[PDB]
Formats: sequence, C-alpha cells, structure tokens
Amino acid sequence: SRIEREQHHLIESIEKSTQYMAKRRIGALISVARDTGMDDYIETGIPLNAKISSQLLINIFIPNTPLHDGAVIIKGNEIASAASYLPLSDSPFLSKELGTRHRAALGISEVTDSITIVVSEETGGISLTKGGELFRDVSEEELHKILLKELVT
Ligand SMILES: Cc1cncnc1N
Ligand SMILES: [Cl-]
Repeated sequence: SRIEREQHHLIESIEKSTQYMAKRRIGALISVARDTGMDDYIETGIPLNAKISSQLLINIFIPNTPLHDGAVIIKGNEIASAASYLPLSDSPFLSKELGTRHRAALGISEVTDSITIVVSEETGGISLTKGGELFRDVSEEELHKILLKELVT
C-alpha cells in the first residue's frame, strides 16, 4: 500500500501502546529497523511477521508471557519478531539506575541506525535511543515529534 500511511500508522501504534504500558509500568523494548539491517537480531527472536497494531504490541509485552522477554523488532510494515536479543552497550555513561532494556536499546543504537523505544517498568518513563544517544523520559509531545521526524520519510 502507500508508504506514508503505514509510517503514520506505525507512529500511532507506538504512541498508543507505549502510553498504555507506561501507565501500567509494563516494560517494553521496540526497535524500528531502517537502512541498516536488523536481520540478524530478528533471527534471534520468535518470528511473527505480523501486521503492526497497538493491540499486538501491548499483548506482546504483558509480563510473564512467552513473547515478552526481549525486544520487538519492526521491519518495514511488519512486527518481524518478539523476544529478540539486542547487543548490550558497555558504556559507563549510561546511568546505573536504568535497566537491561535501556542498555539493550543503547547497544543496538551504537551499531545500527535503528530507532528504539523503551518503557521503564520501574518508572513508566518512555525513553528513546539513536546513534548511541539516549533521550530519557520524553514527554508525549517530544516522543511524537521525534517519531515524526525519524520514521516519516
Ligand atoms: C538481555 C537482553 C534483553 N533484551 C534484549 N536484548 C538483550 N541482550
Ligand atoms: Cl526497565
């Protein structure tokens, strides 16, 4: 179909699912592939090759469920995999109060041009990684403008 419609639907799906999980302190880790490949990391997860929806993203990350423990990787117009491994950053600049999801999101951002979104299960804050930088606890307006700029081409 039309690319721009899928991209805006992707953005709305992330905004809606992360708002839902943030409110309930459900951790999440969602990495959006771009030009650089996430293919090897997709292979580490459970293959879904599913249509993107906020409902599916929420169901994946329910705690103590088969699909929740690891990253979701979106590729093109599909949720490609759940429970994928991402490389963990060894950076000592990452705050010690952040968890493995953040360290994983930082690590993939150091070696891909992917955009990765984290929901902390400790605080509910939403964070974002790109190019080896972390944007910690962004507002809904900040998240919206970042995703517009980064995911709509
Ligand atoms: C430990 C871990 C958790 N989630 C994603 N990647 C990882 N390496
Ligand atoms: Cl967390």
